[PDB]
Amino acid sequence: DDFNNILDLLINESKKAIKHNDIPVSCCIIDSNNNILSLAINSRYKNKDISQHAEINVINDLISKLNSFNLSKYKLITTLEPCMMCYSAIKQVKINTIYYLVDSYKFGIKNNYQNLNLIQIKNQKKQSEYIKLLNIFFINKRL
Amino acid sequence: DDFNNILDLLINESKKAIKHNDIPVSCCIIDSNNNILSLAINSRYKNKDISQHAEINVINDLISKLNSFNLSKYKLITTLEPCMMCYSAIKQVKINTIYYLVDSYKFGIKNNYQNLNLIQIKNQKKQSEYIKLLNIFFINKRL
Ligand SMILES: [Zn+2]
Ligand SMILES: [Zn+2]
Repeated sequence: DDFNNILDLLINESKKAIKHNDIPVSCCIIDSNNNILSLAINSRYKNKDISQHAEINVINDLISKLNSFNLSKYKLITTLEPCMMCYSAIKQVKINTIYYLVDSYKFGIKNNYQNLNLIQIKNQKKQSEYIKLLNIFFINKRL
Repeated sequence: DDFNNILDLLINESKKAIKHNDIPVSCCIIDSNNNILSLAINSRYKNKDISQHAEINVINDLISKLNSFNLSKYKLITTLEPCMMCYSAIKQVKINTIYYLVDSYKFGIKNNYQNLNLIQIKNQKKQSEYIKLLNIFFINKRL
């Protein structure tokens, strides 16, 4: 069901990061009516910037659009559960909800954490496609 | 005693952030022989970038200098105890030691946290000067 079109776009965009050896992650920020306002992909290693995960990129995008650091009436949708750096960045701009498709433990160590709802997206098919994408990425990099 | 000259430089540099309404924070990264390799100040609101705290700025500086994300044989010296976003960024580049002059609770909420030593700098005089700086900043902004 949920976010089928949005997840289609995010999954398709996350592939663009594989060129530059970045983990394929993409995310967007939506308003109360599920309109996408900002879209971003992971570009840390592409631009040699420790901060340029997809989450911080989309946050900075909406900040530039609104000329405001208060993003409290928007929500974030990401393909992969954010890291603690990006999690803290999300809480500092006052976004109260993170929808994620794949949790942080399927490919790594679980994150340890009130003011922020962390919701798993129910869409086994999109989740399966994206997990396939990540598996291919990691095994092709171990090469 | 400790880091008297380095703290003099950091405190003097942190003043440059007050122009652009940024919290006066400055930091550097040193090697095993206490040579400064990278120096940075806080510029979040100056450049509308949620990530541009002084810690992430100095990390990105050293990354550009070394063309490497492995900073495990360097340590970080900051005037103010880092936030959790910057803390996670520091741990992700594998810096194992953070020297801080003023802890996070004197002006805010205490941070809640192994692989990372968090050391308070013993220098009551520099600490007093910097605390004075921060007090003047915050009260002048409440205006
Ligand atoms: Zn992240
Ligand atoms: Zn910070």
